[PDB]
Amino acid sequence: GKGDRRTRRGKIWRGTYGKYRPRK
Amino acid sequence: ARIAGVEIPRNKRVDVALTYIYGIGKARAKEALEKTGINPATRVKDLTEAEVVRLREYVENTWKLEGELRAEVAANIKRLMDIGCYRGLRHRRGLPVRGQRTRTNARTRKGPRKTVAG
Amino acid sequence: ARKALIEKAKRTPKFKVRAYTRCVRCGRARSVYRFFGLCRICLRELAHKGQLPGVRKASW
Amino acid sequence: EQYYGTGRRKEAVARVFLRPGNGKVTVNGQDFNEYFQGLVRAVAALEPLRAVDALGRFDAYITVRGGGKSGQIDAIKLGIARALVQYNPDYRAKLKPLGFLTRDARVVERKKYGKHKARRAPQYSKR
Amino acid sequence: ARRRRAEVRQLQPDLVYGDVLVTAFINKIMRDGKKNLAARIFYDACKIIQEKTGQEPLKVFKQAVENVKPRMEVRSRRVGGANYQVPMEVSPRRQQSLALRWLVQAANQRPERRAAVRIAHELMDAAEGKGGAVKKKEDVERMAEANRAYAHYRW
Amino acid sequence: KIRIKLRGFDHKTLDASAQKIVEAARRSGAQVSGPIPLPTRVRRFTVIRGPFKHKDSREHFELRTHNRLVDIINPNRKTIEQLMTLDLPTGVEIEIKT
Amino acid sequence: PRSLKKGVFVDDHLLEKVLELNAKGEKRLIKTWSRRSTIVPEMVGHTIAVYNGKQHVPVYITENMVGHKLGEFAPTRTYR
Amino acid sequence: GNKIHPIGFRLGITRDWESRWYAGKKQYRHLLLEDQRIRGLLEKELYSAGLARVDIERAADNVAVTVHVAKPGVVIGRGGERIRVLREELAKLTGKNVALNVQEVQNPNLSAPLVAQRVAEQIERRFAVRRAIKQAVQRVMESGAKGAKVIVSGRIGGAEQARTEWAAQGRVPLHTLRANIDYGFALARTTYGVLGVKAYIFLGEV
RNA sequence: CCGGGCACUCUAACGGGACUGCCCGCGAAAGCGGGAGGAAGGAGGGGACGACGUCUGGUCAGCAUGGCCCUUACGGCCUGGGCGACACACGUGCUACAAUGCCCACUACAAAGCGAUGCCACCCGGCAACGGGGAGCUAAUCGCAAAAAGGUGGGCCCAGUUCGGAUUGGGGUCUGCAACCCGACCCCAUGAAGCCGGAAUCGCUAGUAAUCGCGGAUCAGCCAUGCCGCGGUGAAUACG
Ligand SMILES: [Mg+2]
Ligand SMILES: [Mg+2]
Ligand SMILES: [Mg+2]
Ligand SMILES: [Mg+2]
Ligand SMILES: [Mg+2]
Ligand SMILES: [Mg+2]
Ligand SMILES: [Mg+2]
Ligand SMILES: [Mg+2]
Ligand SMILES: [Mg+2]
Ligand SMILES: [Mg+2]
Ligand SMILES: [Mg+2]
Ligand SMILES: [Mg+2]
Ligand SMILES: [Mg+2]
Ligand SMILES: [Mg+2]
Ligand SMILES: [Mg+2]
Ligand SMILES: [Mg+2]
Ligand SMILES: [Mg+2]
Ligand SMILES: [Mg+2]
Ligand SMILES: [Zn+2]
Repeated sequence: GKGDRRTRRGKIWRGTYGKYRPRK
Repeated sequence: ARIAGVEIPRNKRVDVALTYIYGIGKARAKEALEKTGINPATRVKDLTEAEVVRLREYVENTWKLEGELRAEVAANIKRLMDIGCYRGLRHRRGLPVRGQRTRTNARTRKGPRKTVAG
Repeated sequence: ARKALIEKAKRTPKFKVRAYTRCVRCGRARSVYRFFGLCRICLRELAHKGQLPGVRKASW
Repeated sequence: EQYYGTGRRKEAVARVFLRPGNGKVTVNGQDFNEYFQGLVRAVAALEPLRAVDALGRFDAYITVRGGGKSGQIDAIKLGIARALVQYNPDYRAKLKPLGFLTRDARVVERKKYGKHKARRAPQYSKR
Repeated sequence: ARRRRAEVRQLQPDLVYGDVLVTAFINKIMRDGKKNLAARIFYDACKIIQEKTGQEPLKVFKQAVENVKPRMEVRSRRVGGANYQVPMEVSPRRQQSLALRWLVQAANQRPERRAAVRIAHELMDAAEGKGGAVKKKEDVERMAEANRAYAHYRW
Repeated sequence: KIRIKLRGFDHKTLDASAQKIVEAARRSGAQVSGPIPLPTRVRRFTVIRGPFKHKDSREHFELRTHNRLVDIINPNRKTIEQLMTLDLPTGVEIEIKT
Repeated sequence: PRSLKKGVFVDDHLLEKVLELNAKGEKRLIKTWSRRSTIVPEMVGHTIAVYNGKQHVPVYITENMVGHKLGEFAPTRTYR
Repeated sequence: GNKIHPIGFRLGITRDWESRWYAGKKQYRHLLLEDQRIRGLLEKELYSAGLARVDIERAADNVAVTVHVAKPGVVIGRGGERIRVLREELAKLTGKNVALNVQEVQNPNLSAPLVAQRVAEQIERRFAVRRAIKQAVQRVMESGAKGAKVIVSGRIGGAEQARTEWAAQGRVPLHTLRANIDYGFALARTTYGVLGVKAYIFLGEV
């Protein structure tokens, strides 16, 4: 969930980007 | 399909299954099924002798898994603990190590609450 | 605002790191807005007067 | 030739351009059933037409902007009702008993201070 | 509601059946305000009461509710340190509220994994006259009766 | 052919000030693009009413920076004349770049 | 999960003071207030007295602690 | 304590700002600290003149500073004297060459800032608070005014126990955001402690 | 996109509009119930606004201020430590315990704000954080931005699990004179408790609650899950 550092949504919640949430 | 130091994933998808291996998880799963060109979705029971052999080959040679891996961590902690090192003490006293507040939520590193008379 | 601690005005601190806002009226080193060089309290005081141009009573 | 009506809701603006036809409804250069891709209530938007035997006598090009599909759905419903009355004024005469003409004023209540969400107030204790 | 007697908030008819009761039932299913997935679940449930029943879903639905409606219930009332379970009539308004609420409740206690199945099967067993929902209804009506003794505290 | 965005805090000491640049350039050049509004950029400050504790009262302060356009296409000497240095209000700042 | 991009850090006064002792062979006991400095092979064998905020503690450096910063061996607080 | 500053509460309408100049994100905080510095001088200088309001307009290196007073004579000086000595210290302050006009006040009894500034006066000389205020309110009520009301803080008379004196006459609606009430504060250093004066003067409604 | 045109949306300024004014019933009247017209109906919805006074309420560390006390020092500078300590106890919260769900992919609707050495398009290097290069904007004409939930498709198949992310090992990025004490961030590894919570107890009456994401102030960076604000979806119930 939002708590998962290494997952899509988690990245969103933590506001960041990365392998699990690319910029596009 | 006993892979890493005596593993045994089965009946579930290979990636998901590969997980049950110590030093392995989600990430390294694809890497192995990717490089070793095996469909990640096949049931470990539906694997091919030719594939299991291959899999094991990559996995067992490329990464430090199971027992050996632990040995490393163990010795790693005993290290910064053998040396004066602050983190050493924390590992010793038993309180958290990544600079967290202990006045409250530190149960995971501390254990059950040993309630005392106020 | 201990006077000696109005050494913020001292510009040259050694490292821009040690530079801090400070209210340019009371000395308040907290809730000190930028667009005014003021602290949350004066902003309130002056604003209530009119000395802060445009600054009106927000409502919606 | 053509008939217009506006319509808005929960902060959404729908442009309604009615034209006689076989009932070809578009929205932002998209099939109706395309924009509102399976949103159950979507149908609503056209309820005014189906409320006067229209739809199968009319056609409509629609521009929709601002908010979310649900509001837009209702925002549309309005214009299509206004234009429908703009087309023929004797329509409202029976289009109003369903208030298709009223512009739902219901809107997001401001977020007040000292309270988590306008109304939702923080919880307390030792009281 | 100390001022005046609250308004029975009027609901909009069902898009697919044009019924207000259905919406109500749909609303009880909806959680976190996700009316789509809510509306969905219900409809798939109606389609399932088809592949399994030669009767029209709405027919099933209506009859299911009618059975889960309690006509007597217990309500407390202090009278000397000891508050007695006073049995009294249940107004249609609540009679309906309680039924739908109970349906969705029982339905979600069910074992079938899929939401709509649980709801269809509950609606089904509902009209049948069995199932957890109708159960609660009965345990309740049993509470009244079991207290006729205190009936004189009508009010 | 004359971009001149009028920005001010008072929406009257502007609407009035732009009504000038328009007339004092209407009969001299073309006709101008009339006065154009442009969304305002509202600033906001939310402070706690009193000092120390009492963190649930606050009070809100804004500072809307209104906008305007004007824009005169086809300038004719006498136009830049009726303008030039014939400005008046004090609660305004102007940007020119025709 | 450490950090310090590219370019380890060590305070001058401490650094260009430690190696100054190597030139003279070897010294005995030092003492800095900059516990912020990283340890380096240049120190192996020395003994730096790190300040915890109240005292100067003798900290014998070894090859095994070459990455850690002096402070990690001069505990700030006093507990139970 | 409650009640919004009746000025800041009306700044919109029935009361204009005391600094009507538009700067911007980069300048504003600067052109702000300026006025202060100004009013600072204009404060601990023109006290004797009895400064009501002290506006300040700007147009880039062109500043207004229309100091309103009760005794303009004090601001001016003999001939055109003072209104230059200070017009001098001024540019030393704001390196932006600014004017220094002077307008007069029509009755220092309708000028809340003064009346309050006044009652505060008496309080320092040791007058009788209760009356001082009763008089003040009067001065104001006689010389026009649809309403008025003064208020002093506590320690009145030198009393170890702080109190708070009243006095108010004629409608002084603080809730009718349209009335228009000049309000003015005024401190009062004292042998034993500070006191505070407030004056409200209702004049004209619409 | 260009021409082109202000109709439409919008931007923002002034003004129109609702008064129980009209219709029937009750009434002495005020007003009450229903009805037409109407975008809106009786205070249309939400703000600003808090009387004489109370608690010897809070604040002398915002500031101002009477008295009191210290003046190689109760004043000043600095380096380092501390405010971040932990056997315990409580408040407010966050994330969860899952299938009305989680994951991946593709794909669709927002509002209000912010941006000079700042937002940083596009490009290339990197799994990535980030780095290198670099266009545009002083910003309704450029950027932060992707809204999320949703829709379509596929996966998971009821398991402490593809639920959940604590904790810990290792590697690395950026801000900063400097991240041991004591920053955030990325990637790999680890993968804890938790299966909906005793007594007791909090919020909310409508676009509210519940749920979903977005901006901002402070600010180098950040321990924000806090606060202030924005909009998407959108209920239940009130006899009394
Ligand atoms: Mg997960
Ligand atoms: Mg594993
Ligand atoms: Mg001081
Ligand atoms: Mg700082
Ligand atoms: Mg909301
Ligand atoms: Mg607070
Ligand atoms: Mg709070
Ligand atoms: Mg009022
Ligand atoms: Mg007290
Ligand atoms: Mg106290
Ligand atoms: Mg004092
Ligand atoms: Mg110090
Ligand atoms: Mg603290
Ligand atoms: Mg929290
Ligand atoms: Mg497990
Ligand atoms: Mg489970
Ligand atoms: Mg209420
Ligand atoms: Mg009620
Ligand atoms: Zn201040």
